[PDB]
Amino acid sequence: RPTFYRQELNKTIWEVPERYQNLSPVGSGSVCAAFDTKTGLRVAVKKLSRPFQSIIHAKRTYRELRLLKHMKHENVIGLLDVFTPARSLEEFNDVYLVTHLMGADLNNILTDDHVQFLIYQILRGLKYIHSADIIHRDLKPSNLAVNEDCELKILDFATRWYRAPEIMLNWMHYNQTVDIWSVGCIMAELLTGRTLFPGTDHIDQLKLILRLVGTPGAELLKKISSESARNYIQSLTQMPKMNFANVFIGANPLAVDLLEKMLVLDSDKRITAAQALAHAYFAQYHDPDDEPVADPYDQSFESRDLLIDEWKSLTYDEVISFVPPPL
Ligand SMILES: CC(=O)N1CCN(c2ccc(-c3nc(NCCc4ccccc4)c4ccc(N)cc4n3)cc2)CC1
Repeated sequence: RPTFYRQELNKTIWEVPERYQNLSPVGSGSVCAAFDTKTGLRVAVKKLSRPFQSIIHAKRTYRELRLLKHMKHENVIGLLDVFTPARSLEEFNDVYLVTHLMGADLNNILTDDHVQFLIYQILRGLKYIHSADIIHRDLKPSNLAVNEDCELKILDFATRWYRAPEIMLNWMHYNQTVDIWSVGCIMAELLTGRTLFPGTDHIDQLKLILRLVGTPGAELLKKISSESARNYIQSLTQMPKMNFANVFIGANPLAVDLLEKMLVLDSDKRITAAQALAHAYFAQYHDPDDEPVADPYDQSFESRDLLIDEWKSLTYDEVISFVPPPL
C-alpha cells in the first residue's frame, strides 16, 4: 500500500498517492491535472462524485471502471491507474481514475489531410471498441481528445447534433453504426467548419437530417416495426436525397463519397468502422496489419439488478485486481 497525502481543491478533499504531484483542477465528478512521478508524464486524475449513493450510481461507477479497464488501444483512452484511500471494503467510499492528460478536445480545435488523419484514428478506435460489442453511443467533438501532433483518443463512453436518427426516433434495436453516423457528422463539421445538423430539439433535428438524406423509401419503411413511426414518416412531405457533392462543394471527392456511405438513414446499409478504414480516402494511413480488434468483453452485468452494496463490492474487486500497464 502506497503513502497518501490529503489536500482541499475547490470544495473537495483529494486523497491520492504521493506518486501524483502538482494537482491542478481542470473541470468539475471532478478532474485534476497532475504530474506522475513514476513515469514523468502528465496525467488526469478524476475523483468520482458520490459513486455509490444509489443503485444507479453504483452500477454506473462499476460500468465505467470495467470499460476503462478493458480498453487497450492507441486511439481509446485507457486506465493508467485506479485507487482508493480505503484500506478495506467497509471504508470504501471514494474512487479515483488516472488517465493520460490529453492536450485539448476536438471541439476546441482544418485541412483535408488533417481531417483524413483525425477521422482515420476515430475509425481505428471504433473498430476496436465495436469488436468488443461495445457501442460508444455519444460520440461528439468534446469526446475526442487530440494532442499537439494530432494523435487522437476516444474518451467518455449539444448532444443531439451528432446522434443517429434511429436513436432520436427511439428505436430499441439500433446497432453499432449509430457511432458511424456520429463520425459522419463530425467529419462533415471538420471539412466545412459548421455543425452539420444543429437542431434546436428532437423534431427539428430530424427535419434537418431528412432535408439532407431524403425521406425513407419503401425499402426502409418495410423494416420499421412502429406504426406511429411509419405514419410520421409517410406524413412528412417527401424530400429527395440531396447530392452530397453539391452540399460539400470543393471537398475531396473521396471524402464526399465516404460521407455518403456514413450518413445513410438505413443503418443496415451504413458503412461499418472496419469497412470505412479500407475506404480509398484513408489510402495513405490504412494498414490492415495494424488495425487490431479487442479481447471479448463480458457485458452480462448490464442485465443484472443488484443491491447498492453488491455493486460497491464488485467495484472494490475491480480496484484490487487492477494491473498497471507496462511502461
Ligand atoms: C416506443 C416507441 O414509441 N417507439 C416508436 C418508434 N419505434 C421505432 C422507431 C424506429 C424504428 C426503426 N428505425 C430505423 N431507422 C430510423 C429511420 C428514420 C427515418 C426517418 C426519421 C428518423 C429515423 C430502422 C432502420 C433499419 C431497420 N432495419 C429498422 C429500423 N427501425 C423502429 C421502431 C419503436 C419505439
